[PDB]
Amino acid sequence: MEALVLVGHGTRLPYSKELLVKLAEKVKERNLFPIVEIGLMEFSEPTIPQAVKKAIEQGAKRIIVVPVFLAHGIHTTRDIPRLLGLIEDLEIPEDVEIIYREPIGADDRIVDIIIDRAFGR
Amino acid sequence: MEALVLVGHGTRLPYSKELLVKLAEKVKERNLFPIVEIGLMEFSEPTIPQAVKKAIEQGAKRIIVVPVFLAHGIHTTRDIPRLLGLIEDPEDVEIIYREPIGADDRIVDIIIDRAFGR
Ligand code: NI
Ligand code: NI
Repeated sequence: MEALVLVGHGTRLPYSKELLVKLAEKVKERNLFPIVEIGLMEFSEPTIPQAVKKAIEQGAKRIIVVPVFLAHGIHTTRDIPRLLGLIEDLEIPEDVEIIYREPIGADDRIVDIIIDRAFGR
Repeated sequence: MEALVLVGHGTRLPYSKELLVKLAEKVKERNLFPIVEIGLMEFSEPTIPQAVKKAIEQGAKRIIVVPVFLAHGIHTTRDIPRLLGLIEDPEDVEIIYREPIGADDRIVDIIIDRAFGR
């Protein structure tokens, strides 16, 4: 009844999509949501509309959209909210609700990661 | 003698630089490096060359550059390595260019928090 949709920037190089695919695989391993999907804003498929439509098709009535972005920017304030129909400019049903979440940000766990990377781990 | 340089994409909006500033401040609180600096690839100052120069001027001989990017892309494979002189097109100082964030189990943890509004 609820879906997690991870959305990323998307690049000409495949690394951005590969990242979202691995993250989605890890989320699915946690057994938290019946439905998990990825969408890329640009350059790659699935697109964000395709991901949300796929979640709706599988029976989700609550669509939790998480922007896999480090910081806010024009894509998280404008482009993605527009694709989701949350701001003026994908048909979302009446009984479906989009829950648009916050990006990663300066999380203490990002600091942990950065220190590992700094030491080659 | 060693510096941590965090580099980010940089945006017209201030949020990208503000992120890097907050991360560097948190790193400095860990008391791991003598010298900590940020640089933005585009749109903002400090630029990446400016960040590395400040680290060198403060006495660093080992400059660890960490790309605060989620995934590899043209900026981490070409643009930033070029700005760092690691590819075609510094002193007895050594640049150590590290890997981006990637699909870390801790990113999964963060994402789950964000999914639930935490
Ligand atoms: Ni962009
Ligand atoms: Ni770019």
